Amino acid sequence: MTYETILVERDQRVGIITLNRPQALNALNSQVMNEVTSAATELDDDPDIGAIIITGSAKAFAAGADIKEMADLTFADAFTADFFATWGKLAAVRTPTIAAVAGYALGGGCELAMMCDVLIAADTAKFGQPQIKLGVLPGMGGSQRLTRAIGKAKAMDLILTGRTMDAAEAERSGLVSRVVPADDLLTEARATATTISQMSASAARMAKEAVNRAFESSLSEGLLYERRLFHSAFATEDQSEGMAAFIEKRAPQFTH
Amino acid sequence: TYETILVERDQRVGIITLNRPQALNALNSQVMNEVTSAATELDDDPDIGAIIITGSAKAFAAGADIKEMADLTFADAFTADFFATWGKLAAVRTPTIAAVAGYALGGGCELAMMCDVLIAADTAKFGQPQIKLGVLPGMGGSQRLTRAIGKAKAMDLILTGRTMDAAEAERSGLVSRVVPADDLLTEARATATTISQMSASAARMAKEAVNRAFESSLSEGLLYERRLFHSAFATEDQSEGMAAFIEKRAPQF
Amino acid sequence: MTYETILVERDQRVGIITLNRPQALNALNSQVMNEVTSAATELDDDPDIGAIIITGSAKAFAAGADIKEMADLTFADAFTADFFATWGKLAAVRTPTIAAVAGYALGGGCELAMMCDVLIAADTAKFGQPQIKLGVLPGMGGSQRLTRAIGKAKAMDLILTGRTMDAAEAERSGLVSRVVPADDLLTEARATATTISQMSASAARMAKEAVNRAFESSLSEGLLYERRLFHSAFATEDQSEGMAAFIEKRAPQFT
Repeated sequence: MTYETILVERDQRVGIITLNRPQALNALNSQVMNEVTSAATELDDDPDIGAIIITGSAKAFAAGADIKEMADLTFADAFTADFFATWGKLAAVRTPTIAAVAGYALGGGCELAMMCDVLIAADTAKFGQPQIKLGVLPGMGGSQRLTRAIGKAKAMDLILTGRTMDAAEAERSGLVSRVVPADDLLTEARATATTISQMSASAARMAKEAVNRAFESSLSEGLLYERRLFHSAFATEDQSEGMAAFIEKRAPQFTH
Repeated sequence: TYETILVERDQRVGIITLNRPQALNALNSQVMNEVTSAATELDDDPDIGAIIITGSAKAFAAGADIKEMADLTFADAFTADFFATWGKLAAVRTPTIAAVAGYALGGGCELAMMCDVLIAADTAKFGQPQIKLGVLPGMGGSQRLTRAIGKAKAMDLILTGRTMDAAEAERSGLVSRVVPADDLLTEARATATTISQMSASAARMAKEAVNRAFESSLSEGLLYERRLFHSAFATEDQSEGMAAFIEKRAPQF
Repeated sequence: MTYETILVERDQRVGIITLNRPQALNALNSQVMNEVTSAATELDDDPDIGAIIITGSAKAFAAGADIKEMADLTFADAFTADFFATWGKLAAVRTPTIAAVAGYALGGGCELAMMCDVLIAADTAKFGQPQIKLGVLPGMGGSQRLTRAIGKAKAMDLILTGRTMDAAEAERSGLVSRVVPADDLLTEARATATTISQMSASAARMAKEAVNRAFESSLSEGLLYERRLFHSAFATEDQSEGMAAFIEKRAPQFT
């Protein structure tokens, strides 16, 4: 399809969604929400895609949101619209997703990055939750996902003060998978996406789903769910080919 | 008037300074009741938007009065629900800052973890040495420490009683920031001032949403936050904050 | 007893379980699972044991599993056996366990290490979750314990790419307790075990159980659990002696 705020690219088994509002420093709005989730969902249902990247510009992954949509928003309209709920569709994506974050990832932007499974950051990446300064708070999962990544003391710090966090701090805290030089961000993200998309598709979906369990229940239930999923893998051809390949000292030819 | 603490107000920030220097600010029952009383009074004061808790340069709080526990029987502890009063600190709705220098050991460390924001001096030494006394943490240590720095390190700290310096606390998830010892009180006031200057309802909601991350599934935490966020739009502070932003000025809440 | 795939030694109040499959880099398999859990269980019930070390060789804590064993498994075989469930027995051990990890700890090996309470890593340690490459996923708690230790973005990365993590990253990410020089792994692990085993046995077991609570319920419930366990500690002679010793400024003499 054609979109207005994003560009969508397919190369091999990798899909890439590039936020495209340069005049706004890739600020999120309701239209961006709708377009990204439509794109991501459409990519998720494509058998020829095994990984999805979401990225912005070198200057901004996403520097926040259009204040106009929130400025004269009333509680009635927010409640009626369930304002931001549509973002949940990105989390419902079963194929692995990778946020490639360069420069500014602030408010909504940082929240969008955290929605992704894998987070590769440029060395220029700046994260933060400055929503408090506008007299509000995170509304796209920030108080949940940030706190679960970096712990209470830092989560409370960023959310109550709005201070920024650079890439190196993001990396030692739990917020990002790894950090790479800014000129190599897109190349690294593609390489990570490539590797992931060459794994067995069900095994990757299963592995991602199992990790996601770790934030939804007791440890004891997470362990049970994982083990059962693990057992199910043995009904898949790819488990059989994967192990055979290992033993026979050769490359696995996955069928998906 | 208090015996074991000093309480001070300035603008919209309140400071509770632990005041038992002859005993390294070691916690006891009086300290528990006074700190929690002062914090609760500050929480109900609408002229207060942030609360600092700190000790001295040498020790935030080093352990506790052991004679208060030595001869306790199970029946005594159960009847008294020993340490339950500390729960009043976590119920404080206004943001709290632990400004930790020097020794934060046992209860001292647990008191620091109860606060929302933790600013440590470079001299801060954290530890859970309760095991050495033949008991364990009883003020949230096994729960808050583990959730901050992970199982491997919490197990290490709680079972060997080894201490952890400010740098390790910072890379592990225990403190928000580390600052030079001479700047601790200054920096915490700066952080407190900043928080106290935000919308009171907005910061209470933010804090409360963050606390949810430890009480339920992510699924439920996400829904709660989104509902809280929705409700913020029924506040006048929200209209002010966004209007102040457009006009590139400071909000007048 | 005597074992085929492991070695067991006892000194003072510390027990050591050494993985012993050098021909296969200590790769896990059903026998290792059964023997390791049997040994741990026996050490757990020995009153004269206060700490338990699990370790491998300097080249590998445990590099992967016998893929040969899982290769021809159908879903039915895995379902019937409840494949890997027996590992649960290790975490049911009440005495503190310490994983001393040198070299390779990949897949099941990394999962094994994470099951332990304390993890001492040699600077040569290499952690990974490469299960995905075989067209499966972590089956021994990897997706669960790794995620809880290092956070979502890093666990996703490891589990979805199979990349390795060195001891230094592991230490700053939350995965390990401490990193020491390779030549001193065993020495330092035994010092840590000696310290833990010299604590009150009951107090150590309680603190360990309290800590485990932090992954099984909400924070409010974990708080109440720990306070009540704390209350009951006052019914132990060790509480009474340990506090008396501290107050009397003398060394404690436990039971």
